[PDB]
Amino acid sequence: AAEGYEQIEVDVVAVWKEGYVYENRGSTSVDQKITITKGMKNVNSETRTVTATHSIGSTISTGDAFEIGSVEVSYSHSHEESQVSMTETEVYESKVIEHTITIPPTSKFTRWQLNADVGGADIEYMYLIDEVTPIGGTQSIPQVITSRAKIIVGRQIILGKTEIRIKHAERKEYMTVVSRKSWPAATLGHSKLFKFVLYEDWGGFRIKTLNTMYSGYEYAYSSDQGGIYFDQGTDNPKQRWAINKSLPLRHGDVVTFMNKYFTRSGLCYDDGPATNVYCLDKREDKWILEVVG
Ligand SMILES: CCCCCCCCCCCCCCCCCC(=O)N[C@@H](COP(=O)(O)OCC[N+](C)(C)C)[C@H](C)O
Repeated sequence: AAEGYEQIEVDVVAVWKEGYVYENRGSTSVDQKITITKGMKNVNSETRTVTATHSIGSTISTGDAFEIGSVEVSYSHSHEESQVSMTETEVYESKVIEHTITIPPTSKFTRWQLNADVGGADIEYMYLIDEVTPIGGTQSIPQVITSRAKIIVGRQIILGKTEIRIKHAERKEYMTVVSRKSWPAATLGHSKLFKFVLYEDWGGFRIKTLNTMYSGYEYAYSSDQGGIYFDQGTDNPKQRWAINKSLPLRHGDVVTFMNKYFTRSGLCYDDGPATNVYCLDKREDKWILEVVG
């Protein structure tokens, strides 16, 4: 939808449910109260980005960040095929609806409830249909023909090609390359000139800097003392990292880089003497990946 994002339509799991049913076996109308809440359960409000609980085809894997642009369902009721679309402002809103009803004599009122599981997100009462039929008379069961959703996610980071920036989530600072002990060393900064390229091989992920002052020494790695420097490409697991998120990596992803040799140590911030980007034991700081325009 926005600069650096892509909208993808995808098939979603939608289901009807008898939301409310009142069987008026007696003569004259009887009144009861009923209230519903149309919208997504446990909406963050501070953000519309939803992390996945379960998959959505091949596009969305678990733990992936997406945004629901819309949800579209096609339903067949009483031999009458129609369809309803739910805009983005409707899914992330908690719309509360309340009202009493007077059911006709010797009749069964039915309010069918439609819900959606768009990658974990439980959109309750997407739609409803108030069907009323006499007691005994076979009512129509609404079926789902095609349930789909339009989701926004972030441009795909093509490994070994797309140039990105690796920002600290908490400090909102970019990871830069400075000199430390005559070697390229990682440290936080505000400069948006420090770009990187992510690779992946048998040994894990690699972080190739494009801004090394010592040419050739360009792959981020953890030393034995814990600090982060850049070295020439080798099969050394100290320059290999493990990302918590599943592939593919997209723009705006929030990830944690865990070293492959120092399996319990992860890429983090630590007020050091010369630099502040380290790879320390029992530490798993979050970093934001973002594509350059
Ligand atoms: C003239 C003489 C008159 C006397 C003659 C005798 C006739 C009497 C018989 C009348 C009985 C009618 C049947 C009773 C109505 C049942 C109501 C019902 O089934 N519906 C439920 C539907 O669940 P929810 O809407 O809560 O979904 C909640 C969904 N969540 C998971 C999001 C929370 C609700 C609670 O109400």
